[PDB]
Amino acid sequence: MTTSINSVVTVFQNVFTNHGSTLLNGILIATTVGGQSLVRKLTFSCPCAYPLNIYHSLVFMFGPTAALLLIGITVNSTTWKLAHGFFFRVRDTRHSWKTTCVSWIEVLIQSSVAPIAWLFVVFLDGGYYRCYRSHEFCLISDAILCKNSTILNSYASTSSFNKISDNGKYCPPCICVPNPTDASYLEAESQIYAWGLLLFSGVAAFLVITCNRMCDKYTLVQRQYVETYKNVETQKFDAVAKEHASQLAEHNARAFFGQKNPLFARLRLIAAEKTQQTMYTPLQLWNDNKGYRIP
Amino acid sequence: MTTSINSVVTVFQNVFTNHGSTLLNGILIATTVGGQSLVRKLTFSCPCAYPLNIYHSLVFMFGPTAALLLIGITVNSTTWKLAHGFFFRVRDTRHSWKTTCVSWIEVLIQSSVAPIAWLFVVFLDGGYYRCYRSHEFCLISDAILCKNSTILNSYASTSSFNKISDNGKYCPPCICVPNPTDASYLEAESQIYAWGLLLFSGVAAFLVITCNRMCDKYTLVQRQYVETYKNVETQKFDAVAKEHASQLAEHNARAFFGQKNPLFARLRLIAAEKTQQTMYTPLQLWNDNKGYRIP
Amino acid sequence: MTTSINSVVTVFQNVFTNHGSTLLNGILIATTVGGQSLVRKLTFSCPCAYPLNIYHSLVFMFGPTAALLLIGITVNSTTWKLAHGFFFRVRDTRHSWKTTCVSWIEVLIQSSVAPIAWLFVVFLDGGYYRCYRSHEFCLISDAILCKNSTILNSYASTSSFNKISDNGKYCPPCICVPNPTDASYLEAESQIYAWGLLLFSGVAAFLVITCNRMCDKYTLVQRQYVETYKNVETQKFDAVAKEHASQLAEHNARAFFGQKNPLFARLRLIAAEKTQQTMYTPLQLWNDNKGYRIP
Amino acid sequence: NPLFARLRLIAAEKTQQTMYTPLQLWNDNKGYRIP
Repeated sequence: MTTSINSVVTVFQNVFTNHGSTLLNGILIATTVGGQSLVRKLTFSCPCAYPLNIYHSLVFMFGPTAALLLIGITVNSTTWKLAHGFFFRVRDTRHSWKTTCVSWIEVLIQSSVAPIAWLFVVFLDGGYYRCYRSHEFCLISDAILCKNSTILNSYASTSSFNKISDNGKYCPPCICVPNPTDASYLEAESQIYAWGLLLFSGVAAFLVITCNRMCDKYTLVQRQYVETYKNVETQKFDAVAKEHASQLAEHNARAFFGQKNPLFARLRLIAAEKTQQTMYTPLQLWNDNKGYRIP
Repeated sequence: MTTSINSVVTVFQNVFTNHGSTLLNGILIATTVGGQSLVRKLTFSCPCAYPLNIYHSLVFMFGPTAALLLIGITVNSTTWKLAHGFFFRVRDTRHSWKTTCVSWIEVLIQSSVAPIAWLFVVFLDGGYYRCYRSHEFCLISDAILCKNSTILNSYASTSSFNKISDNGKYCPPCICVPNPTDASYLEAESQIYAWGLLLFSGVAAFLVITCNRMCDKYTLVQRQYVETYKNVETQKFDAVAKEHASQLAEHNARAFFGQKNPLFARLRLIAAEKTQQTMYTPLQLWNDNKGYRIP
Repeated sequence: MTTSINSVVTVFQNVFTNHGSTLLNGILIATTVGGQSLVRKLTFSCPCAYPLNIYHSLVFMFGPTAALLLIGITVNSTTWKLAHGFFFRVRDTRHSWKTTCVSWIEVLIQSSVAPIAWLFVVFLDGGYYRCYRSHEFCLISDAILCKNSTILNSYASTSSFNKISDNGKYCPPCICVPNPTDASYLEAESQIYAWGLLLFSGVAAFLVITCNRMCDKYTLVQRQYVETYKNVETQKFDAVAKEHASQLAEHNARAFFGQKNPLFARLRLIAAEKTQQTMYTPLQLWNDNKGYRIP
Repeated sequence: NPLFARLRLIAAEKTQQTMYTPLQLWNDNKGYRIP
């Protein structure tokens, strides 16, 4: 199933080079799927225990989701433009409660793209979901008794049998390997939960990013121009900041080997803005407010 | 069947580099078919259950169709030019009810190219359709009884046989693997449904895109010039918007390190227009209406 | 498990080329993981002794952590800017007690990135943690008696058996290889401790580097400009120092084959500074204080 | 450019400050604080 999902990686590399909502993290998601298909070639360590099988399945599922959710927050620039130095903002430059929640849900969804994709990848594998209800099916309270004292584990594996003892309640190696009828049943149960999660996330994400492209105040040419102007001023401003710091570092380095902007400007110079005026991306709005009235 | 359909992918790469209706998504469709032939090299997980086999077949068929239909909507530009910010259009700039349905059916067909192609690819495989009426043939109500309690599954697989028990009503492994006579019969049943769907879609699509190239008001040289002018102004306008935002970001970045267009224009600047006048693609029609009378 | 974690190395090479806190050591960490996956292909020497198994496991875990912690200190520049020549600083140029602890915790966390990653890599292997409680499970006080005199080791391996003698308290080869039920149990115990450590470190590191990006005085554009100015003056100052020493070495080399700056400046020229004034990175603050008043 | 800028942009000035020729003095007073 590795080369199949790698071909799917090439397909959605073509997708994340075509379009989407944004594309700041489309490089990393396809590399995660294309590398962790080959990880899933060597997985399901899948212990033979009552609590540790649920732990090794539940942690291994809902752990990298939280990890990639945290990475999708922290790498995403806009949340830092919301909350880089939230304590020491000069007052009334932090903007609102309603708009900051819209930006918060924006960065949450742009973050949560990648963990939903990873969850769909592993649920789409016949993997750690069989390692979950392979436990939860096996009637395992006698293996609680078997692991109260490991002498019972030894004499349940060796003296009494394992699959001949499939009558009552079971001790371990049903856990690490089930019946292949049960294994295939629960494997495709994982496949249908995988596609149900993917289709639910796709429909809900389509509906949300449509309802924030259909309730958008600006319209499609005006929105493409605001996005082009945003994407050019947050590069041209950085190029001018770099050459300004480079000249003032040139002169201050020459200043040493020849011996022998208030917070209001640096805070109106920061986005997560209102889009209610003809000017926007509040470098413009600061510039209209204070000096240098027009360019 | 993988390299065969990959050769078909190369053939229809030549086709989608020759002609068609449009070619904005012809790159991705051939990559989907050429990668998911190799996906179909490793498929039919195909569970041994009464409801889950129909679920794992029906979801796996009609799920990626809806997913690629949603992708074919959202990637396609024209529907956003219909409905990017449909709430906050300045009134009477949204145009009609009849013309917007023509554009809606246009983006629906240009979307639905790729799911019909994917449906034909998987039906053309002997795949998840055998995984559908392999269930629906097998007389499976005794497997409902077998999966009311999995002890009956165990003693139907082990104690009683599976293919020696082909007399009455069946319990699982008929489901996961049928008789090869039945399998080949139902496989080519899937092949003839595949080609029936493809030929029906091809005839209907030919008839529709002919009846919207034969009921077209403009004629073939005038239509090729309107398409060339559209395809050059929605690139030249973006180049001028980029260099305009670049100059006004240059000057506004220099404006900060030296301290120490109403909605009517941005809405008549948007397509999904009437083609009833000598001017068209309503940047021209706006320009004829308001200032800068001729170029 | 080698190529899997090498694919993870490629993924987090993409991560450490995207973003983070800093990236001065992101080259070396991925090379450590990608090379020591292939080291872990040939590991668990794992002796058959009572004290030496715990020693060979505990030293091999908590040794390279201390080694990479020491390397992460010494390679990191900022701690030397705190304490290169701490004895012979001219007095009141060493700054405070509170701020130097903030820089100390900064260099401790930037150091401790790599040992936590290495600890997670080896705990994520089924490795030297099975080589720890494979000892601690095996009831080994009879192997203390067996290694009080190695004649008992010889007659415990040869005359009496090893796995037939799994009744009471055990002598060696249980240690070097346990029961595979126990081995897989304790292996996935190591996996869940691995992910628990990784998730705890990730949540705590996110919370700390957020609480020192949310309690930051400057804000995100001002902080990016201070970081750009810092990253350009500690290169432009070095280029001017190099060409100044090159001219004064040119002239002093010509000065020999033609025969036949107090400590205050060199100490205010050093960082780990206060960020309380409009000027910062105290080359600027020195320059404002003493001569060459402005550039 | 209001009349205040076009009037502090005009000489016959005081020479009492470190800046002079009152384009400089206007520039120090109002925006564009230093060159």
